[PDB]
Amino acid sequence: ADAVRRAKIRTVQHTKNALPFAAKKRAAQRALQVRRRNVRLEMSGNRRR
Amino acid sequence: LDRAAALPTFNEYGQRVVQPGAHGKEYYRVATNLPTVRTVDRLDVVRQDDEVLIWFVGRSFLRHQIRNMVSVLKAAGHGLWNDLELQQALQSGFEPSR
Amino acid sequence: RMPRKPTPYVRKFLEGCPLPETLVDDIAGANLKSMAPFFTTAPRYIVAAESRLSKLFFHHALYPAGGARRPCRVLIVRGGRSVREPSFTINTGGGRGEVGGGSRGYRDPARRAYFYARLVKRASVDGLLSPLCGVIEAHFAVGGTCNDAVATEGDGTESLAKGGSNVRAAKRVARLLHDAAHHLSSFFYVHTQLPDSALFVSAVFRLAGGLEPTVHFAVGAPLSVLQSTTVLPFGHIQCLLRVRTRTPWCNTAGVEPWKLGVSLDPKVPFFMRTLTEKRPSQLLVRNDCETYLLPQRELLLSFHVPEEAEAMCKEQNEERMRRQAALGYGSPSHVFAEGPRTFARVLHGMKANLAAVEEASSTFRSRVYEVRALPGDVVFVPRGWKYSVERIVGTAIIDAVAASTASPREALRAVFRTANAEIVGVEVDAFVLCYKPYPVLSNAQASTYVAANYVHSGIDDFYAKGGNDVYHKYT
Amino acid sequence: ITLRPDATVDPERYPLGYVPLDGSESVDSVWSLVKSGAFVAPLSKIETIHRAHVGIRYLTQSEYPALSSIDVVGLQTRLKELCSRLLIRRDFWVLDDYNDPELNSSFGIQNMYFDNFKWSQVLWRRFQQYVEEYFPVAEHTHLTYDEYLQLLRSFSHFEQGAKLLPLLPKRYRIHPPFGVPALSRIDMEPLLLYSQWLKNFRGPLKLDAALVIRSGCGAAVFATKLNGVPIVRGVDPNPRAVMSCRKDAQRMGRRFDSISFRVGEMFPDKDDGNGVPNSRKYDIIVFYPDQGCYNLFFTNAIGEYAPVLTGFAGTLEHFFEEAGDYLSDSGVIVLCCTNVYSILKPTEPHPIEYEIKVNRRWVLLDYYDMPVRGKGTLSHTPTDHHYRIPMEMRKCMRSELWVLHKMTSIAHFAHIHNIPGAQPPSCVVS
Amino acid sequence: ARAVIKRRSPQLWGAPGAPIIRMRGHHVVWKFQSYDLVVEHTHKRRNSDIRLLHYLGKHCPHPQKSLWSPDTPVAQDRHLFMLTTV
Amino acid sequence: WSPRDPSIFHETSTRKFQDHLYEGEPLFMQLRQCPWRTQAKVSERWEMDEVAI
Amino acid sequence: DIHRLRPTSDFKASFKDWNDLFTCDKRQLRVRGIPRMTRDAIRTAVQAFQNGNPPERFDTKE
Amino acid sequence: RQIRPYYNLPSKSEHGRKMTGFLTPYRHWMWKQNELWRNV
Amino acid sequence: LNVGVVGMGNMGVPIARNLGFKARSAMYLQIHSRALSKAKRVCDDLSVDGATCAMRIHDRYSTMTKWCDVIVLALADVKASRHALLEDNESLIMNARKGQIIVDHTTVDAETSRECAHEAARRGAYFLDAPMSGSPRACFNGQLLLMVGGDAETFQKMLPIFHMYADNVFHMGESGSGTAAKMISQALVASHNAAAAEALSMAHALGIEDQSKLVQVLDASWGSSTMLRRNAPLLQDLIRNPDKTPPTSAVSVDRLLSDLAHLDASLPKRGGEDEPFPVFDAALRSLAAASDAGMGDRDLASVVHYIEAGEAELRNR
RNA sequence: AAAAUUUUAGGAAUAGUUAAUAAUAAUUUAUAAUUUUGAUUAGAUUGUUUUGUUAAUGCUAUUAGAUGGGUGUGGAAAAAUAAAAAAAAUAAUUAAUAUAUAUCAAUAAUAAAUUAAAGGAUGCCAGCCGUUGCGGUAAUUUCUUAAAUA
Repeated sequence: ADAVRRAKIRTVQHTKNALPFAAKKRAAQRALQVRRRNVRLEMSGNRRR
Repeated sequence: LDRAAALPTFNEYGQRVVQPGAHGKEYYRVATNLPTVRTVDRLDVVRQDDEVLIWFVGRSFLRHQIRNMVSVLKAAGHGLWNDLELQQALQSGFEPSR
Repeated sequence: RMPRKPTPYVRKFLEGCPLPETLVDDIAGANLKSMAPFFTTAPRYIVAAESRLSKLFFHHALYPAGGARRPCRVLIVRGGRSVREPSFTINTGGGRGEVGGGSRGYRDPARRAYFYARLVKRASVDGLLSPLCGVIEAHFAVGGTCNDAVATEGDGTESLAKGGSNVRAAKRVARLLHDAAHHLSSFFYVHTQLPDSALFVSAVFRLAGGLEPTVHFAVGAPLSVLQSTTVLPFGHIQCLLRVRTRTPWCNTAGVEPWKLGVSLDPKVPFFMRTLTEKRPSQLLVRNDCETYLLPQRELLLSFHVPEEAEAMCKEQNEERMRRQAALGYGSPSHVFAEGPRTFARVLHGMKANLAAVEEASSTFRSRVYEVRALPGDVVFVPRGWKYSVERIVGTAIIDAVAASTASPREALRAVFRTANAEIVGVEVDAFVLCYKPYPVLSNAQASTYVAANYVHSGIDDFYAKGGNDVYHKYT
Repeated sequence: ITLRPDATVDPERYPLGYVPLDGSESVDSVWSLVKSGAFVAPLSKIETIHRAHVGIRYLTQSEYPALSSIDVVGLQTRLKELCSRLLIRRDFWVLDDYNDPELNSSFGIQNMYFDNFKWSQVLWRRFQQYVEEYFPVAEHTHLTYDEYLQLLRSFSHFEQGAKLLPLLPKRYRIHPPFGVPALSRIDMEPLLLYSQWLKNFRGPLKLDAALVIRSGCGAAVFATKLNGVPIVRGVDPNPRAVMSCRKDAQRMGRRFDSISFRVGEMFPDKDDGNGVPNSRKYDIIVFYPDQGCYNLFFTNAIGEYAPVLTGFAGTLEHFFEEAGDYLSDSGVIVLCCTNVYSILKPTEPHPIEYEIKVNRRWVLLDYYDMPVRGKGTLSHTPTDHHYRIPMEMRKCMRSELWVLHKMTSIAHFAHIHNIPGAQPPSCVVS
Repeated sequence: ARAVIKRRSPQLWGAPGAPIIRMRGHHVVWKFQSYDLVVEHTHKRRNSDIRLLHYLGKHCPHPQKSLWSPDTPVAQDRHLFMLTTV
Repeated sequence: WSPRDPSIFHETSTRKFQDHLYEGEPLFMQLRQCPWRTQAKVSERWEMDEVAI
Repeated sequence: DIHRLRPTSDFKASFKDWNDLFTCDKRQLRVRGIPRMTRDAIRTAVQAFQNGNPPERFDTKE
Repeated sequence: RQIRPYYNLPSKSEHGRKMTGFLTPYRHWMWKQNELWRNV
Repeated sequence: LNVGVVGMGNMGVPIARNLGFKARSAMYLQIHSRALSKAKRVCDDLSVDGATCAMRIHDRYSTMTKWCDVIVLALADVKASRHALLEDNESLIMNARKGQIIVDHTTVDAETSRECAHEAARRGAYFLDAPMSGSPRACFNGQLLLMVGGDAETFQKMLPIFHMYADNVFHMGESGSGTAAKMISQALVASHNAAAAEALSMAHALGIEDQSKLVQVLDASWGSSTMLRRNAPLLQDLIRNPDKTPPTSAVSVDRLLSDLAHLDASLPKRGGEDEPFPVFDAALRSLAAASDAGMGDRDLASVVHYIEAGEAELRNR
């Protein structure tokens, strides 16, 4: 029952903290990329002839 | 699907690839070779009071054909397939591996 | 250069399929490159996007690039209705400075969506102008000694609200009430000016709700109405009201001829069609102004096309046909029959498709187009177009298989619904912004009118002087 | 599809049964035609019909705003009706925008998935042959443009497979055949919550054998075995889907072994001694029901000798009714879903809790809930029009996970109900 | 002086303009971010191999505890330290 | 920030006010703001020189 | 409120009073649930008022 | 940048900028008070 | 907008004065009264002290409702509020417009607010009830507690008007939750005052002499309350000298009991024959015992002497 | 402006060409110029003591950039996109913001980026012999740190 309680608590905090962590994890990524790639314009240029 | 997969394509390295299956000998190969093409003259379902009654009328039948037809008909009655699925199953044909 | 991770295989070069900017512009109503070869009498739907519609693009919508002589079309703009705050001068601070308020067109929708997780909850009116409608309705709702018949006669209706002075208004109301007498509960619609109860002094005349309905893409100058007499304040803003005379609830009731084979299961099992209320056993038109209807509820407007516009379009299309067609096309079975796609055949196919669209949109009969108007929309009706109005009450779901056998009425699964003689009450179903009549271009003006010369400026000069001046930009 | 011009609106002017699009009519005009019920197919260009498709769907959504569940359902009905009137000739290769072998230029979503050179060289022919496997040229004179688009996307899956990025790592890809519903971004979120739950709760619970039912795409089965379970069985009513799931299980390496897919209805075969496939009572039975608009809405009783509920309630009742015969005594069944039923139709009672309290056959061991993160289409039928869920509805949508045990193992699970912060039912406390 | 201007980093008086002391950062999460006092042009040069004119120093925007507290403790020598080289 | 926390004990943990010397940080004090004087109905500040030193 | 992407005028109900508006820092301003641009605009307008520059600028939306 | 206070001369033009850039004589005077504090 | 005040009791005149003062001619002000001379006096006083917006004076609900957009009622009793809102022939909610807003600040029963809100919704208007708590001087200075219950968007529309005479305004929910909030607040105040009486009596029984320190001890410990922080300095003397009559206060036992008189009607059922309300009922017993002793209008600190009687009814009932 | 450092299993020719010139803008003069000391073209192809490895002057790896027909404008083409280098009034300067939160909208994870430490496989067989579609059979066996390596 103690193991079940620990698993329950872990899952509950996961469900609660899923939203804030994604915002934090996403932000760390946008702070480490020098230039983001405009795949839309790359594909438009590929189409152009 | 096998015919499309055999038709020419390009390798991951840009090489040309053509399997033998997309060739006239193996391309225009009819489905079956065994005599599994049978006739069922009558095949109907009637609702009695508390019972469904499926009548098959044919001159000869394949092994467990009646019972497998009943299985797929029960699936249809529960609403589990469609016209596309029936056509795919019918085109699949004989499966020699138990 | 951009970083790229090395790979021992071949790299794929996707060209992509984006949504065509031309299509987005066309639906938004902001395409200034399209030229329609054939002019038509059929409503044009456009969906306002982030307030990208303006006087400039709406002028072209009225007068298409093909070269037109008149706004001979109905123009439905889903959303696009704006609300303008009042303006006032700040004297405090460093000096006098105006504050104009602003237009909250895209920022404030007409109805918010009510999705709830736990008889459903829905909005049937526009919340911003619900309160301004409250005052107009309360002006009539009074049950005082002075009968509301005279109120509607004088204050409400103007000189001419429907099909043929002070005596004229009274005889019009008398005809309407006599017609409505035979029914225990009936209703009819009219165009009426704002009541004095809805104008408060400030000398600035403001509205009761503090908000004036407006469309920021209106071209031309608003209609001016006289009380010589002064101008009636907010006279261009008018109301189309429905007068009676003496949270929707859902409920579920207890073949495919276009196919060749027989389908194991129908492709489209169910239909859905809007439910409109019964019309008692009259239309209305404005021959002096161009009308912008702003519904406050969900309406169904049946627009009868004027014979003048119909003949204009027919004759102009046939003139184009004879000018450009060479008569070499011969006579195929149907226009889209395989053969050398001559310019004449292409043009004939264009006209055939246009006629097919017109006849499909129009009901089975002169020509009447049924238009579903919603709160938040704005419908532009030119001068001379007739129309009747009803209120839509909801939607149905019709078993296609059953309706193939007996009828849509019996084939119903679920229906969603929303709920002489004397005038018992009054509602307002739409605000009519009436504008002074737009110009009708003479033959020479139409011939020399070029849409390019109006892609930046000249709109207000066009609409003030009346049509484009011949010799506009040459000699 | 094959048309019958006699039942068409204007056969004398359009004897072919439809109105060809020369590529000039405004999309509002084409929309008016389709609303009046005419069939429209491109003349010589796929671009015209693609533009008409996109514009017509946008215009219909503008006409019928999603202000509540009832108008959402009505919008889906009307939008299916109209979208089933936008045809493309069965021999699409005749359209001049389909392929250009000299400029390696084309139109259509095929170049959102394949490079232009490969498409214009080799894959146009392979797609021509792929289509006939499902839509014979003999049988179909015309094709729906939604069918064309879904054929292209399923061809992309057949060629280069799909990828369930948040559920499975970058290195595992599946090839769901045409007509088997793939899994969208929103549809994964319930599976992400279930995967986290199982990752946390495989230890405390002696959870060894898992049975996933109606594992159409196989994503639930793959996620279960990934988070760790020695034995995984999946039961799907689609033989093609089980074939492909087994092939992809072979493909994904040795980490997915002892995953077995069988064709059958909701539950596996009942044999209990003749071949004895049973005696394999499972520690966990996983159900991830499909939630389409019609399935969620049109639900009620039917039948007089075998009365049965229809739609989402019917499926849930069948699952709850037939489970337990396959479940271990100390086993627990998990249902991962969304609150989209209680959003689409809040008037009628919530089915899971209705069963749990009114029926008194199962016991809520756990319930977890998590707001929906991404946006996209939900429970999409393969060959139907796309409908992405609007923002206001998405704000209310949630992912739910219900974990239930039998009332017979109430004594076994008694000590799990006794932890502080639990919600024991009235039966356990007695 | 471009037909389409760099909308997000406009400047004054064209390139490369006058030299300027800026406090340049690093493409790193704030948790490790540190600055460097550099002399550079008004229009940052990302073309030549010479990005800047002179490197004046470095600044650590994260306070550090006084490791030197025991050494001749003076008034409020235990307050956190902000390190900088100039 | 005790070193008994395995996330604070790691070499690359930023829960420190130093580097290369030790891990974590023993009990320390920091002063937050309480901008709620104005929540009170009557707030006043009295200016008086120190007297206790 | 002058900018179309800084709708400061939409959060009149996000503060209780003049002093509540003027005392809330950036962190509490974000916590109350305000976009980045509106948050920065409110903070900068408050600081300008503090420095002696009232919010007197021309609305550029039109 | 240059501040455009709400109370300087407005350009009643719908083909360009809605506020001119001139200023009331008070704004001229107060601007000096800011200029001088900057000059020190 | 046009905002009109109708209550004009003793606590309503400050609302009208504050609206007139802080309007600054930005919103129009209306005043209604049962007698015209009183409202003329009020308008004269407001203008003499400074009036920014023209003020109109009304004798009849018909003009009051058909002129103004917002109606604010600050009345004395539930019967007067019901008279103003529903049962009158020219009833405000009956003749309400499709969009006008009506707010009530008098403490009425949850069911009263129920009928008011239901009829307003029927007529299409929005009614939200905002019972007020505080002193008339608190209204003069502009401090009040308004706990409004009704539509959220209408409440947002009404924020600026409320702040002209209120400091702390909260939204308790939909369908007249403001009355429930006021009612529960009064019940909790009574219960805490009773508990403070118990604690101080027990301290005196135990024989701890320095109550100055014990007050800070309790305030810094758990179970502290403003009712203790208030009644302690008086209770200390009142228990050591039980002979002295408790002084009169503006907040009285009779006022607390009148405001608690809505609780019984707002609760579901009393036929269970048991009390699911131990502490609250015990406090009510002592309050009623104090009222029946001729000490109704005296201070809330008088519960000490009649707590012992607060057991007689518990034992007998 | 100049000096100097490149690759290819089947190794040869190159050219709007070299110098001189009272020649801007070459009607001229010459026994001109590149190349087996490996040129030209074609193929590969930004460079790149920063990478990795080792006892190793060996092997191995790499993204700073640049851009003769789109306005001749401009000091300079580098000009159709812009994690922001604050841009002519102190906008703001004790904040982790360098926000997505510029929140809706056709559109797909095909694709672009990033390494925390607040049970499967797998069949076979004449029943005196017609396409009756019975059985043997719940068929039995193979499946339950290495490869690449410095």
